[PDB]
Amino acid sequence: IFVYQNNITPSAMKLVPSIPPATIETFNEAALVVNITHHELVPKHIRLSSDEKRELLKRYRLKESQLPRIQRADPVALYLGLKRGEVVKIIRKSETSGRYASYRICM
Amino acid sequence: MDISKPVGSEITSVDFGILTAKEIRNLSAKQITNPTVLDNLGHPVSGGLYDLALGAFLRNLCSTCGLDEKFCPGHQGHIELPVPCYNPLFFNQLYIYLRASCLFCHHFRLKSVEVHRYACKLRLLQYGLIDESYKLDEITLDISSTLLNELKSKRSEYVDMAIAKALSDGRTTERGSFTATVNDERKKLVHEFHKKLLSRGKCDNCGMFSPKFRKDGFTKIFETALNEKQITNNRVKGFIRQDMISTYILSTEVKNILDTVFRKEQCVLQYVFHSRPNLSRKLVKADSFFMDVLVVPPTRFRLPSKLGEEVHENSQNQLLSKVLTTSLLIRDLNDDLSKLKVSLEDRRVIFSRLMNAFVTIQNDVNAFIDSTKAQGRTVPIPGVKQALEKKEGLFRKHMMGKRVNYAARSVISPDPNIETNEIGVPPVFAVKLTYPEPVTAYNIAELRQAVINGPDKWPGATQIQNEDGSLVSLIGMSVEQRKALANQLLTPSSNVSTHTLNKKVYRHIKNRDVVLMNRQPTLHKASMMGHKVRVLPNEKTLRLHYANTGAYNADFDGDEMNMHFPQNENARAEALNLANTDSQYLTPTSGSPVRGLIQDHISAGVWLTSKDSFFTREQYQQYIYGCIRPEDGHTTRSKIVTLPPTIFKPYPLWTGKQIITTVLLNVTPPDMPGINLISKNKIKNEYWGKGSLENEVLFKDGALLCGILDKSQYGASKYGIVHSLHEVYGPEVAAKVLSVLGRLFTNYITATAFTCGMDDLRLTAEGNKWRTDILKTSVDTGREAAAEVTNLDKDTPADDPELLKRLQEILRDNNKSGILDAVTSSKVNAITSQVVSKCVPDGTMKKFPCNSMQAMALSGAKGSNVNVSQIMCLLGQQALEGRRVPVMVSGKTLPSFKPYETDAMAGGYVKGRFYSGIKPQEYYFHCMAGREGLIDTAVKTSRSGYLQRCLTKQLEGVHVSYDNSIRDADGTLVQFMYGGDAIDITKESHMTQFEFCLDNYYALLKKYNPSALIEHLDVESALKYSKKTLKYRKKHSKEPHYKQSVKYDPVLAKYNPAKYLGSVSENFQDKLESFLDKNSKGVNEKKFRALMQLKYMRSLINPGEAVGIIASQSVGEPSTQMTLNTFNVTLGIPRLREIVMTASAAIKTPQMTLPIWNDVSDEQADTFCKSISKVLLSEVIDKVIVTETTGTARSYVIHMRFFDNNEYSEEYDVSKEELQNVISNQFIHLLEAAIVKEIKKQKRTTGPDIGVAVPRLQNSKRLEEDNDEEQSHKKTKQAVSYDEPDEDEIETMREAENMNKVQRDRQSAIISHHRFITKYNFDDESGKWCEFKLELAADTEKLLMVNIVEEICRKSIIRQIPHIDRCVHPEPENGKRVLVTEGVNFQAMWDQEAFIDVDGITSNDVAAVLKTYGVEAARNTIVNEINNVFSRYAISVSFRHLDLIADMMTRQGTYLAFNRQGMETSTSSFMKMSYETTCQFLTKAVLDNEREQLDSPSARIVVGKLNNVGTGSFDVLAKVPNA
Amino acid sequence: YQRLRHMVNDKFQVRSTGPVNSLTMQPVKGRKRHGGIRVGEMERDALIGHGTSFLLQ
Ligand SMILES: [Zn+2]
Ligand SMILES: [Zn+2]
Repeated sequence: IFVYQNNITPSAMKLVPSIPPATIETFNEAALVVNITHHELVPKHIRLSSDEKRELLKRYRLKESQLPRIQRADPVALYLGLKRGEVVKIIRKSETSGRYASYRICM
Repeated sequence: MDISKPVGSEITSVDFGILTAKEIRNLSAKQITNPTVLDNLGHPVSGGLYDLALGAFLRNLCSTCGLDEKFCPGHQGHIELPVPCYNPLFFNQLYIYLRASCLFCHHFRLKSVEVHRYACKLRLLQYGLIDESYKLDEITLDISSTLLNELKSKRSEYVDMAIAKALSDGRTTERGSFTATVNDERKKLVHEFHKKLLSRGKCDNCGMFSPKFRKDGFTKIFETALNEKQITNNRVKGFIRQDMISTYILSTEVKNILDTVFRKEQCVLQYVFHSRPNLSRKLVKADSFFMDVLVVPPTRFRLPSKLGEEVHENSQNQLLSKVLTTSLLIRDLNDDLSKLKVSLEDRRVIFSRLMNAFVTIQNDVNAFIDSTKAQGRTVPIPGVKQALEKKEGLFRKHMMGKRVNYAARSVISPDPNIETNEIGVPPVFAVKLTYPEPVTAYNIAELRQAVINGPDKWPGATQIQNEDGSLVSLIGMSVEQRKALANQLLTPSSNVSTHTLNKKVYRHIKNRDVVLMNRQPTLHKASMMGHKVRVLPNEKTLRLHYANTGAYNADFDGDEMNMHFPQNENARAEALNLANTDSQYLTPTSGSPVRGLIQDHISAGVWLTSKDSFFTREQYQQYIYGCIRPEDGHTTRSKIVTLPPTIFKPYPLWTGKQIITTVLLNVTPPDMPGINLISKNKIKNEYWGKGSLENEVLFKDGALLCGILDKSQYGASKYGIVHSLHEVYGPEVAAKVLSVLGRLFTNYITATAFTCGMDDLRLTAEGNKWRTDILKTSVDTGREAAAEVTNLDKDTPADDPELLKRLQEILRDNNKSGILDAVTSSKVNAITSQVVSKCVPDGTMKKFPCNSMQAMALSGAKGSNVNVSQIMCLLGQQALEGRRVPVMVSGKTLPSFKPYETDAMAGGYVKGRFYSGIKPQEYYFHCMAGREGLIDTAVKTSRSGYLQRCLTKQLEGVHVSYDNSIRDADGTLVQFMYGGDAIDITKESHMTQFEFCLDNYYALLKKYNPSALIEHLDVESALKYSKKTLKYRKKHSKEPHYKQSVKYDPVLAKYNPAKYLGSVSENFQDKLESFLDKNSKGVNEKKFRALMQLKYMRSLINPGEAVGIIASQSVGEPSTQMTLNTFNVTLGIPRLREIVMTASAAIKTPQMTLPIWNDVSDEQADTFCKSISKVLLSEVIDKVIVTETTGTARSYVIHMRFFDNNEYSEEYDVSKEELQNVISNQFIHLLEAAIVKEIKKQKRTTGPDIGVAVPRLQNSKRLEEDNDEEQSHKKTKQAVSYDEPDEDEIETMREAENMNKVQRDRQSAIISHHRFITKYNFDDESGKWCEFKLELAADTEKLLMVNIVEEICRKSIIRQIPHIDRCVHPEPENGKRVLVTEGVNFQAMWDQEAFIDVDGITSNDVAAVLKTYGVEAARNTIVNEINNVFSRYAISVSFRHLDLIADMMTRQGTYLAFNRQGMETSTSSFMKMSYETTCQFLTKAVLDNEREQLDSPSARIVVGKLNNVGTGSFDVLAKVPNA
Repeated sequence: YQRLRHMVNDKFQVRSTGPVNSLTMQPVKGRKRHGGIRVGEMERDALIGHGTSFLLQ
């Protein structure tokens, strides 16, 4: 994790996905002033294990892409540090059912 | 459709491709070469458009299949084009590949390694693997060929391995996986590829430049010559070629360039043109973009149109003949070209002859395909593209919608004597509408009579179909032949080829048949229900019961309705069990009733169920049989049971309420116990006298023991008697009760009538005295309010000169007049309320129940207490557009009133009533307010037509799957569970009505029979888990949502609600447990819990239910009720359009709701509001004095007289220091730039041009038509689709994607920073003024400085927080202390943590919320914002609908709108083609080589396949005994 | 009382099996010509709504 102050050089930004399997994540300290997952409208997002995903795709007989999507650059996706393929479990409070478990695939 | 004719073969999928020239030449029936269509005499010319080889024409037999005009299907022919032509639909694409390719090495100018990178990514995307396509970009080692070829090898190695690995598992098939997200990733790449392809100038493979290609509107390409820099580049790179061994360009040259390029770049184009893997292994050839031949459609689809006597030539034949003339001409030009040549040199002519030949045939080809691509001829003939998109298009006008057989139309007339589930069919329709009834042993008797009766005697038969397939019409036949055919109906089939079959009788529509009743617009599925046919003799109109009035939204004001007669038993069963009226008691919008009695019946019930209503044995029994007939199957006991009398001695008498008890006792099942309900009435106990309980509706064991029955009981009102009966006994019983009550009250209104008269409008002498006395105080009110707003002590006289001057100030200002109007209105309306409260009802001469005018308003039969008060007391203050009566420039509201009159009457306050009459002044004012409403109905462009049409086309496929999840047409998951609990809205009503369910325990326990279910379900698994989740939930009650335990997720997520008793929503669980704790009451608290658990189980949404259409209908239909204008933020349909239709990132009224802490006071919050609110220089300035003096130089002395320092510091939170910085840095720099610009503008244009013309300053009968004229046309028109967007929507769719030392140093520093100022003195001690001198040149002359300064002051900002204009403090919303911002900037509010709770900061802007807080937060904003639109208009829409809509908008992880843009990411090309731009979506489908899987409702309709929703969500198989 | 000149049941029609257009082979437009009643996109939407696939068919 690299917390930058104002801006990063376009040449320096190219060095971010240059060393796999190691991942580099950049964050502006002004954008980290308030935690987004603490907001009342942001439910509890939980990244699922390769086994938990495997089980979910079996119960509903789903294909990776056939699921609701979460962008790789989505604020919460960037917070948990989601990679393409990773499934996230969303426990959201409904004004009809209460606690409801939904899911999203990061592409 | 014939059931005797089954089909064994079916179309499973449609493949889009291009016809090859070689393919057309072989299938062609005849080559068309002749432009003439007919020979002399009248026979079709050989080689012409009417050739008999193309099919039978002019009573001649076809020369291909030999059949006549009837049986011949027609045959395709072909035109041989003498030169190849660009196919208009694919010209744009071939153009892209022409500009992207090198003219030397004949490769794309983009580097091969980069091209291979796209080919790799596109191959991996043929299979459903996006993650791998991105992982390819990670594969990395002016660069050597040996190194780059290794990169291509390593990339190809990963592609081959990733495909094989995913192929080994169930990740992708040999045919490849294809999803909308996969399609999104493909569409992105194919776009990026063409963008990179077009960008390259110099070829990356061989460094030589290619000449750029330009294009015009029509299909024609030119070649622009290279520049000297690029020509010298060709020379220096000319030697390396040897070692290896504007002008128009012809169609052949382009084809030849693309021929080599498509061969050399075949690898990438293989995946660029194939959506899924190319299993056919076909070569991607350039000649697919070119047309060497034209297919000639069969004569069958090119027949000449006959209108009366005149036989008009077919427009397609005309366009085809033109192609034929040009082809013969080029054949001659090529023949003359073939002759001669030794003599040449001037070859500029032979190319000029060639260019003309090519451009002429091309134009003729274009004119035939797409007319809007052909040259203007001195309206043109429509092309085949125009034929598919004439108006709404072939797909919308003739596929998605069609004119139908076995259907009728007529004006509807009311009828209370028919059942609520029936339709009164005129005998005219009954003798024409027939059903194909197959003759059998069980119905031979019934059909023999019908056959004898014939086509004019009902119940008869129009025709008889034999087992051989032939038809025998009974129309011309006499009783003798009909009698003979009837005795031949059940004869055994001699033919073994038809022994399986039996004869059919096309019998008249009987009283046992189903019909589909339709009243347009069909805004919701309740506007298309199934009715039971009741043929009524001597009728000329369709008769309909009053209970149906609501659902159809049909008023008997001369309305028209469509009757559809389905022709098979599967369609019958559906119209009787799914779309039938009785199953439509509750609307899915809110789960509330849309069925009930409307006017006479409500007034009849209040009288019949009244204590005063008594009946003798003779009277009582008559009322029972009058509405309940056992012969019509109204009874459940086969004998009319009767209660004993309520009065035994002296005379035997029955009460009115006892009739209601007896009706229920005979219509409800005997096996089930009576209904138990404690409801309320619209009529208060006070009206029925002292100590009455007649408001409390009491039903104990199916007996009305207390209270009368209103609109609140047997009307379309929730939790009434009919609804309570509907929940306990079902929909069939509730329907019987409605029809029974409907008859009873009709019969009761016949024996005991109901009237309204003058006696019901009169006040007593006592009551009228009160009226005059309260209205006597209203004279003072006018001047009192006028003296209050004007601010004058001791209440000055009405003729006061200072007051009259003060009222004038008010007259000239729109805001000041508003304050005066609102104050005077509130005061006179208080006098109105007093009159009404006193006089009604305690002052009315005739009183309830006898006062029918009063009775109708209280019962809810018709009218309200407001209408009653206007009739008997006063009309009140006539309000016009929120204010009072309009006033003239003279200060007079009418020529009768005094200028600036301080009287209530002058302002529009009407003391008069409609009973006594209204004065002429009051009459004119009432005319104003009366018309005002009708004017608003004329100026209302907002329509719900297009809004609903956009939702329905994108949600049609969305339904409930057998795995309880909400899945789209293509199997893609939208929701994991409907509303997170899987409950049907039409069931979720008494599910929380625990007291009701308890009072009816044994009745519901018998309803939800568990004895036949206990062996099929689990009784503990879910119940145990429910306790474990409740345990962890109670542990983290005070804890916040982010810190909450994630150990155990909800019981519904782990256990199937239809299989496990207890897998209930936590909302239901909490509500049920709370009831058992707060209410301790032979039913145990444990056995009741099981019943409610079982009720939830039986309230689940059925798999197959089209929740998509239902949702859009549930948002569309009630959004028609919000077409009216405002009485700041965007409301109604425009706000709903901002969300659903456009998903705007630029909202009209962006806001932020800031929750303030408890430690921050009301004064502190208001100071904070001032601190963020945008402050302008204009807001602090009182006066500006400019003293223009010309001496030596134009000297401008600008003095800024501000308000007092303490005044603006307490009103804007702005200091004197803050004012100094803005003037010294912003204002002077802005003023200097404005003066310089004004000097330039003066010297630029000296004056306007004289003599030269300047621009001007600024359906007819349809706009001149009144409502009765305009509605008379809509009355008969059978709608193609939903309303139309021709309003504001069309303009929204018009957007594409002596001084101190310190003061002297300050002045001197400012002089160095400004080019025109000389002096600068500012009030530093007091802070009241700012003076500065401006020096201009002698050439600058005259200038309007005051106007220049003024404009810059209101443009100068003192303090502004980015994107925020004003922060206000409204009244606490539902107890929550909040601040509403007129702008959006979260990061700025994040810094105000001491005042605002950063974890509760709400915002209406969805896109802004998505950008900062994520997709789930934006999703929650969509469901809340759409709810705000409906809640404001007091419309309740179930959150299950909104959640589905929001989930569909957020399906891609973004914010997609219901429009062409959002739709782009959808599998079905047929669904896309039937939405808009049919030929455009078709072109995209062909180029992708797409396979339409026929899984969307639209696609299935196109190919005639049964829809996969509801009854089509499964298959029916027959169990056969023999092996 | 006043009798208004309009006769509202002027658009009264019934069709079992009448004439059809050559191209679409669908009931032709025209009350007096024994024409068909149009089942438009909204009625299609309503028939999808009930989940009544055979009524749509
Ligand atoms: Zn033929
Ligand atoms: Zn090249």
